[PDB]
Amino acid sequence: SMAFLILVIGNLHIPDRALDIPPKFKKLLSPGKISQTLCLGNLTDRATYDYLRSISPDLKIVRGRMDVEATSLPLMQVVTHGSLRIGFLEGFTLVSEEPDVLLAEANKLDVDVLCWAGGSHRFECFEYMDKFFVNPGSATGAFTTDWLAEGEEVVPSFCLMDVQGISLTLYVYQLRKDENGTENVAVEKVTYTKPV
Repeated sequence: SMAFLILVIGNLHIPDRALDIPPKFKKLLSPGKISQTLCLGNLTDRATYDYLRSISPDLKIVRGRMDVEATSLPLMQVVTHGSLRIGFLEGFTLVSEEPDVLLAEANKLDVDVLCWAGGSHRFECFEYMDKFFVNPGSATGAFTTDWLAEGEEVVPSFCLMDVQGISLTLYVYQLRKDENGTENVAVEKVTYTKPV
């Protein structure tokens, strides 16, 4: 009955880009499932901070470029779970088509798993050079200033991670909108195992 999931969340941009975390996501982040929250920055306001604090007993936050009066937030953070070191930062200009730049940040923090909050607000993950890279997207679906494909809009998302030993299971939660305004939570699972 122990909480066992790590919430990875970021790029909320409340209130300047978005007003709220979607109610369908708040339902999923109810008390007692999440053991730790990694927040990758850009909250930005106090109400949003207080809400994230309420999700879990262990909130670890890094500073985003829009968290302007946030001197008490570190620019990077590293948590250890099982045999894995998990580092994170806002890293808003990091991109997966330049994976060596992400790798250099992972080697700098010296971690197995690197989470970053790329400014494109697209969820993605990939494995590279025996490491795992995770961008949770924007949990509010905040607009991006990056280049979107023609019919593309930002998809609200966050991730939950289950770490056991050298293995990490990642669940991504996306609020996908249909052509008719309807929407639904869509879940996908990804697995990473650190090579021996």
